[PDB]
Amino acid sequence: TKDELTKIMDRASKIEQIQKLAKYAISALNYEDLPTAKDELTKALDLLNSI
Amino acid sequence: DRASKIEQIQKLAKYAISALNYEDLPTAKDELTKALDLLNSI
Amino acid sequence: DRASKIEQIQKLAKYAISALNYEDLPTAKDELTKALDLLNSI
Amino acid sequence: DRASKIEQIQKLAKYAISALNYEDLPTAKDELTKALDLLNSI
Amino acid sequence: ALSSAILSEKPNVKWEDVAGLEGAKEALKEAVILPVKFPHLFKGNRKPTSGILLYGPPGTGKSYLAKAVATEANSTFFSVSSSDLVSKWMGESEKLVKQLFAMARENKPSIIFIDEVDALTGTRGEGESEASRRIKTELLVQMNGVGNDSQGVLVLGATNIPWQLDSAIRRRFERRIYIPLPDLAARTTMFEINVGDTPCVLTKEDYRTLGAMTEGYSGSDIAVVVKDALMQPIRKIQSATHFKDVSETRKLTPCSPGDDGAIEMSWTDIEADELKEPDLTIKDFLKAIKSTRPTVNEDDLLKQEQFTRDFG
Amino acid sequence: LSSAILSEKPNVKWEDVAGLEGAKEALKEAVILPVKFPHLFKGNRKPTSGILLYGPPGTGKSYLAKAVATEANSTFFSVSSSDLVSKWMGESEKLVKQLFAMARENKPSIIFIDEVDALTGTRGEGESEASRRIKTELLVQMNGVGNDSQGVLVLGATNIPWQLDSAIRRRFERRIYIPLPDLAARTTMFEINVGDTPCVLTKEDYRTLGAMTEGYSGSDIAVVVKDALMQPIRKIQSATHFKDVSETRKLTPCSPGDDGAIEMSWTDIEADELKEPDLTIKDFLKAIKSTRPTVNEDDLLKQEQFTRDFG
Ligand SMILES: Nc1ncnc2c1ncn2[C@@H]1O[C@H](COP(=O)(O)OP(=O)(O)O)[C@@H](O)[C@H]1O
Ligand SMILES: Nc1ncnc2c1ncn2[C@@H]1O[C@H](COP(=O)(O)OP(=O)(O)O)[C@@H](O)[C@H]1O
Ligand code: BEF
Ligand code: BEF
Ligand SMILES: [Mg+2]
Ligand SMILES: [Mg+2]
Repeated sequence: TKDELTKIMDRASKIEQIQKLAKYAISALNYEDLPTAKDELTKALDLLNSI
Repeated sequence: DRASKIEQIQKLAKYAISALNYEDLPTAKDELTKALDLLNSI
Repeated sequence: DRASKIEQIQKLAKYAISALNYEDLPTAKDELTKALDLLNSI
Repeated sequence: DRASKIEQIQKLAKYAISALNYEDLPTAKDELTKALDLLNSI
Repeated sequence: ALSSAILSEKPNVKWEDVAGLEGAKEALKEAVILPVKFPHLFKGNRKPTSGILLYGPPGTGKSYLAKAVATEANSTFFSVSSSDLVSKWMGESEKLVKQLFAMARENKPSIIFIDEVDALTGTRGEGESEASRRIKTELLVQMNGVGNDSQGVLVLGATNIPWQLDSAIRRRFERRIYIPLPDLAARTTMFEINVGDTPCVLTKEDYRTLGAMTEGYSGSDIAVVVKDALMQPIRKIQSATHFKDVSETRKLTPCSPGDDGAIEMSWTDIEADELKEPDLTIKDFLKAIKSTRPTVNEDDLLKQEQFTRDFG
Repeated sequence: LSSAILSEKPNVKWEDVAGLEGAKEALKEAVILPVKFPHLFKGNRKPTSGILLYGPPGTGKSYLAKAVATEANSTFFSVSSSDLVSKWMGESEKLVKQLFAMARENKPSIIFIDEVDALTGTRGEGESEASRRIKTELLVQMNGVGNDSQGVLVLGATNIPWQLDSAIRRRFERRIYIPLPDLAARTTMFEINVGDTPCVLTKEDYRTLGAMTEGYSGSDIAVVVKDALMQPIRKIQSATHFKDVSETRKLTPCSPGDDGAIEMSWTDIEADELKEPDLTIKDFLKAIKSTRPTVNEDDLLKQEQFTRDFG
């Protein structure tokens, strides 16, 4: 129960990070910065598979 | 287009975020993808 | 039952407490027991 | 001691009661025990 | 004819709404209910308590317990801060105290509450011992009057700083009670009270998991994590794009992009009432737990264990 | 009857504030959501009563209070430490009582207090009578026996939150740290503070600016934009020589010997009919070389201490 409870906390943390990276990607396209975007929108996706 | 394609990625990446607010990984892994592919279509 | 068995242990463990307020170890050692056995009966 | 041992059983048997208010049988079966053993230690 | 401003209306909070406090609950039931319901027991040698102090760290439930006594009083509940006692010129600073206990005895049976008694007392030099030593002295006489008027009034004192309280007023408040931080079960109880009529999602042992997660809060900390928990579904209503009908004629709630009946809209688009908020989930609770670390500090708890360990 | 009331009408939009989406969220749900949706707040669900803001100087705290003051549509009171502390003995405290009293009379309302550190600090016996009496009335009058804690709202600001006492720290039940702005927020403040002035750069050039300006405050941005707006006056009145360009005559500073370069001084030139060269990137970088960051980093370590605990 203790280990599963922490796993829930940990997955919640990863989801927060994925959403953060997406927000940062969006913010980046507001300067047409495709570089940053294609990267954060990726570091994020890979991590949603790491879930 | 383009000025819009760049606008639709954000539209996607938002929905994706909004989706993770229900832990819906399915939708997410998809929109965050339809979006990325499109940033390469740029 | 059960929802009640769990309620009767408390009923016991109270009487037991109330009993020690007169140093009555006899009653106590008994109710605090009839109670415990029952928590195993759960 | 004793005047206190008799006071700590009650302290236990209370926690035990308080514990069953969350159906926590584990804690209960324990405190209701640490208590009983001690009433025999009297 | 220089009367004051008092309490008349009582703020409705129930007696069961508080948690812990069993010594204070015992002392106030025997100090309030027992004189009125059983006046024949208190006679001769057996006399009611005259001075009761509450103290402790901030937000352990002192003034809220005073609210509970105020609702459950059925008596003329006066209440005064340090404002209404300290007057302008020279004389009304003290005669108003005299009229306060005077009219308090006129409306007997009655209860008097003074919050933050350290603002009443406190001497350092000549300026602190001027126009506060007088009012303090009148309190000293008017609560030396236990041999004068034993029955009738009761003075309830509250503070957060009991060591700066002077020893004479410490003797005036003859039965003082420390109010600690609450434990697991009391915070489980305050969770189950402060959820109220809102449809929750959890069970009792889940509230036990909450109280286990929240080791060492105050009552205000509980009030604001429950408050934030009552703000999270409206944050879901404001958040994203997309709602959905569920189920008395149309009712829509926020859902992820692309779902069973997922229309795309904003809360603004949706009709009065016909909104459905998300039921409180443990995730909103745990997010609110991660939102606010405890307020009180543990060295202040060491000073409460100092004054409590001595005078409690 | 004292009646030391004051309130006013400023003008600051939401979106002129950069970053701070947690504070924007908390103040929209603390201001707009009670007024627009009063039916959601009923019974157990109650609005927030005490909100604290804190951080290093110039991260946008009082300007955010300006934005709430414009976007309030409520009786916005505001009081410093001046109007509370009175002369004799009694008006120092009864004015606090009348402040929250008339604040509840004009409900729904919002109260802002700037630099609440001048009213706290009960530890020790320094600042004795003013701290105990005035601070005691702030506590009990803020919530107490029969105070209607619903309705009004107490906005606290400070620069020193660790000297704030723990009791008032609990009074301000929802506290928010306001950090230094990041890259994108300072890009936004650049694009806001250029305003209607015809600039020369693009968005990624403002990103180059915010990358160059790592670790400023909002006032630092305001003065490098100010200096950037004060370079063309220096060039239009510098040396000798202006020139016509283009609504009837319009002359700007130009180098000695150029296409239509007359020799004169700004003083020689007619009201209005003088225009300065549009802000350029060099003026920005010159303003970056002009001024350090204001804040110190050990103070940032204390902000990470109080923020890391109580934020
Ligand atoms: N035992 C309790 N049960 C329910 N609510 C409580 C309890 N203790 C404190 N609270 C809540 O916490 C807040 C603080 O209570 P109160 O006695 O006024 O403390 P304080 O005066 O020190 O701020 C109030 O909003 C009250 O509703
Ligand atoms: N995030 C921001 N967005 C816009 N202007 C800002 C921001 N932060 C600071 N400023 C500007 O910098 C100055 C300092 O901000 P201000 O709130 O007045 O600081 P303080 O709270 O310390 O008084 C103000 O004139 C304001 O216009
Ligand atoms: F009554 Be509390 F400690 F403010
Ligand atoms: F001027 Be700010 F409030 F630091
Ligand atoms: Mg109090
Ligand atoms: Mg300021």
